[PDB]
This record gives sequence, C-alpha cells and structure tokens, in this order.
Amino acid sequence: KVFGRCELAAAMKRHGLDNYRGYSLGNWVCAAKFESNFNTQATNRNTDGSTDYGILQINSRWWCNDGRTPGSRNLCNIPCSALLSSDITASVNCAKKIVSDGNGMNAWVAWRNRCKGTDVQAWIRGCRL
Ligand SMILES: [Cl-]
Ligand SMILES: [Cl-]
Ligand code: NA
Ligand code: NA
Repeated sequence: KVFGRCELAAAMKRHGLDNYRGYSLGNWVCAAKFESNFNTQATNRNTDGSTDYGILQINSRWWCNDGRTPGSRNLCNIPCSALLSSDITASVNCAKKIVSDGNGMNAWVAWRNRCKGTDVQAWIRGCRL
C-alpha cells in the first residue's frame, strides 16, 4: 500500500510513534518518505546481502528474518515479509526497538541525511490528527 502523507501520520500517531523516545511525528513521516516513498512493499538489497523491508526499510542483518542473510539476527522476532504488509503495526513495533537501541533515529541513514535538522513538522502540516 502506498500511503498518503497525512494518512501515514495518522497511522503512526495511532501506533504510539508521536514523540516516541523524543522524536516528533514529523520525523517518522520524513524517514518513511525518503526510505520507502510511503510504500509498504519497498525492498532494497544492501551490499552485504542483507535486505531492507517496508515503509521504514528495516534491515534483515539485525531486525528480521528473511532466511537469506547468513549470520544475521532477528531482534524484532518477525519474518521480514511481515514488514511489507499494509498494516504498519509490525514495522512500527520493530522501529520502536530500533530507535531505543542507543542511536535513536540515526539508525535510519535517510533520516540522518534528509530529515535531521530540517523542519520535520512540515511533513504533518495540514493533516487532521
Ligand atoms: Cl537469515
Ligand atoms: Cl540519504
Ligand atoms: Na518497515
Ligand atoms: Na536476520
């Protein structure tokens, strides 16, 4: 499913991301924009053989099992394919573990490069939340 900007904001708000570990909702929207263009079915293969899955491009080296990332962990205890669902619950709950793991949202390269230090509130502006 390809979300609208406001629709995703609303889904993410309902799932407890709004200010989770101090990151306002705009940050999460901005990250999703640039990670996946709001498409839950986004996948991208990394140099190391790991793959990024879903709206927040969660990586199989640590966070999910795709059965093909030798030597990887599955720290969110989910199959990676669960991150591709139109229901963002699994992506959101795994994101919460990731963002709590010491690096905050710097774990998402695109957030660090495209969102961090920008006016992220722009991403939820105009939305009925
Ligand atoms: Cl694996
Ligand atoms: Cl980037
Ligand atoms: Na995801
Ligand atoms: Na894995």
